[PDB]
Amino acid sequence: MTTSERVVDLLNQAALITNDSKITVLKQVQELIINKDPTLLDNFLDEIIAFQADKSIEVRKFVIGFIEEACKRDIELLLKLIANLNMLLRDENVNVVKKAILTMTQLYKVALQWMVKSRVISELQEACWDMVSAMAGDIILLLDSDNDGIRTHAIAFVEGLIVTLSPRMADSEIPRRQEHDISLDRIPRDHPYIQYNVLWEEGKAALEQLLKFMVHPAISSINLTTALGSLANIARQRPMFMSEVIQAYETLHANLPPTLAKSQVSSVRKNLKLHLLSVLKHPASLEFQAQITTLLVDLGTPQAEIARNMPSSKDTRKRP
Repeated sequence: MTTSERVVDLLNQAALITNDSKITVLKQVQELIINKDPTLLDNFLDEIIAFQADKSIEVRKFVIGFIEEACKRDIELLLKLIANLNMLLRDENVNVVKKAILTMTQLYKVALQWMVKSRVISELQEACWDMVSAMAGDIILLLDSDNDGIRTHAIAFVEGLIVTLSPRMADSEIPRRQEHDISLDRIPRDHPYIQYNVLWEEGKAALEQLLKFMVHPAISSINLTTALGSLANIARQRPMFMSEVIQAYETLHANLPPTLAKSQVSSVRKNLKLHLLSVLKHPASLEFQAQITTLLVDLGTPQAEIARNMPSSKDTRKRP
């Protein structure tokens, strides 16, 4: 039999399976149509995406994973799949929403790169970009979700948006796995459709929302630690924001969330110290030495540990 005949038979078998193990069969189809004969991907998209209607949380999560892989194989498929992802981002179940956020964190930067590479933007591509951008705005809003886990996942998406929409500098410290991700400095200033200036303002607004979040009296301990992490990442990857990050740490420490300001205070302090020290280690911190040092002493950081993490001015040669 042929590959497409086997795909049909597998899909027909998946239809009879009454539990989450149908995902085994759907993964076999995914392998056949994404990896073994990629020309089939187009022809069987509707059949996999039909499972977004499955009552199983795990099967809907699988469909989100499939959309991510399909779009990483062929970014043009986002034209057909962004609506399906938008529906899953709005799923009734918080775990499906979380996975949809994780996938948006991978796909936003890829769709943006595709837009930037395109000099003529079709009607379909425009509507796709409109939806990607709306969904990004929607995830920013999820910083205010009633669900603790959704808030935590939204933080990471927002971190990624801020970094994506700001420029790399000579002393940006970029994780190797992210080396090839688009950043604002790679967006031509005269692209006729993607406007550099507008993206810059969006990235600054995203950071503004994250700084406000960090400092809010109702966030949870896991939200707090995740946001501290995200802001340290931003300070190191995008040192033009280091001032704003240090100030947010300052404001947090002066105004601890009342629910964490007694038994939990040692843990909050430790975590703030560890994150602040990771910022100090970066050579752009030397411009804010007095501020950082003061805050570290205030957190009870021993002088020796401050000294040990202090960069040498020699480390500032890349952008003094």
